[PDB]
Amino acid sequence: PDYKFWYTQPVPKINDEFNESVNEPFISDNKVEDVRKDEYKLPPGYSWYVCDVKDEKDRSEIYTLLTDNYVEDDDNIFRFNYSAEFLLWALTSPNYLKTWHIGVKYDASNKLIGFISAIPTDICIHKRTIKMAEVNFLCVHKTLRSKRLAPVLIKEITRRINLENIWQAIYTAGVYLPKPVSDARYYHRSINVKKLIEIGFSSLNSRLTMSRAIKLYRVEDTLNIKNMRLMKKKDVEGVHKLLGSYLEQFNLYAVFTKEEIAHWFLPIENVIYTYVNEENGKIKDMISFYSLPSQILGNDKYSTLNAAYSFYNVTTTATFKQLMQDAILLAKRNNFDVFNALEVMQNKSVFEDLKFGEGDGSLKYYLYNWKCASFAPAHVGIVLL
Ligand SMILES: C#CCCCCCCCCCCCC(=O)SCCNC(=O)CCNC(=O)[C@H](O)C(C)(C)COP(=O)(O)OP(=O)(O)OC[C@H]1O[C@@H](n2cnc3c(N)ncnc32)[C@H](O)[C@@H]1OP(=O)(O)O
Ligand SMILES: Cc1nn(C)c(C)c1CCOc1cc(F)ccc1-c1ccc2c(c1)c(CN(C)C)nn2C
Ligand SMILES: [Cl-]
Repeated sequence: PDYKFWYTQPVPKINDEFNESVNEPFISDNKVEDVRKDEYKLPPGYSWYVCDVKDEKDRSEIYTLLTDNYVEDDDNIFRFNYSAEFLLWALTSPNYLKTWHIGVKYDASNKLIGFISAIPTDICIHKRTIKMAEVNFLCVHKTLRSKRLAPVLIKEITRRINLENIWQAIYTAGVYLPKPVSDARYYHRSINVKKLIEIGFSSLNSRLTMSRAIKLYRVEDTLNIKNMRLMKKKDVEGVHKLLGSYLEQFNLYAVFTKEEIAHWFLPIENVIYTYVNEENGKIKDMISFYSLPSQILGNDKYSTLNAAYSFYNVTTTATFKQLMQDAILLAKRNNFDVFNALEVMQNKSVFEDLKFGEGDGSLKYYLYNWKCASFAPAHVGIVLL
């Protein structure tokens, strides 16, 4: 690969290798005064659009763009189908900027053909806490691919982030770009065995017959942590302490405020599920997972694979295996077909015993305008939606 765009940017070259004595920007002493005040030029016939995600119709336009044009797996079997309510949650976190929700319209039809977004948060990288933008939902319509629109969207959002005196960003992608700070494979725990076989997600063999696969993945409908219950507003302070204390061990994590804990964890049906174990007025264990369906392309029977994605999980009164067993059970009780997790935090340590299967790819973690040492994904303590 030539990386003709990415090598113009303050990111490491593909062979760059920094040791742990280095943890700092590529470019420092930046000045808001010097940031370009003009919008980046689009090709003739296209215009920038300020998306108001709190407006149902603008939000539905983003939803349609992503439903038809967003991420597919490597074999083009599935396409993510984030719900409109999910997009509202993901994009309106504390202190979010409407002007960081950037659309591109094709003038002649007035239809949205491109999108990119960022939200602000404090990111701790190798013990240094930096205000960053978290970039997500970059999407160009399938009919306009490989026309160099993506670098325009990236340059325009960079400009708008810089106008807020923010000079670093965090982002994830499946493609390999210069240059990952970490790389985490994803794994899958079957819940609805027959459906997964019928859609070609899982496989059988002469030893693993259908009935044997169903028995293998069967789960007992009893929690190891008996009092695990849906999180409520009263639990925000305790989750903030429990999760915040846990995350400090990692090389990369968000430093959540109490307002951010309330936003990212208080349950929303079909969006975000958080369960807590309260003992003596203290939150001692937590489970959380978000809902991200994938459209099953071409399937006449099933429109979607209903998947729960592991978010943040902490235990102090059980083993991590027992906690994640309860997470799988809670996903099953909420009608999910599969439970998906990355090999971040303590997750990989339970994948064999809890009967996860390895997926077919990995999610790379990246920083913009930051040079530092890379690390194994068990040292990652952040999950991007
Ligand atoms: C401070 C502040 C800084 C703020 C900015 C920080 C950097 C942020 C980078 C963006 C991060 C995005 C995180 C995501 O949200 S993840 C999900 C990605 N969503 C999809 O997977 C949906 C399906 N897919 C698509 O919609 C399109 O394929 C895309 C992804 C829009 C790409 O458009 P297409 O038409 O292919 O490509 P064109 O417009 O010719 O642009 C080619 C250049 O672009 C680079 N690129 C491609 N995919 C990228 C990607 N996902 N993230 C970043 N860069 C990407 C690529 O390498 C190349 O540049 P070079 O020539 O190699 O230097
Ligand atoms: C099922 C299924 N459906 N689809 C459509 C796929 C790709 C799968 C495979 C299963 O992927 C995963 C499983 C996990 F446990 C955790 C993460 C992913 C994942 C993979 C690639 C990803 C994304 C998320 C995102 C979205 N955020 C993070 C930017 N972008 N990219 C390019
Ligand atoms: Cl129970």
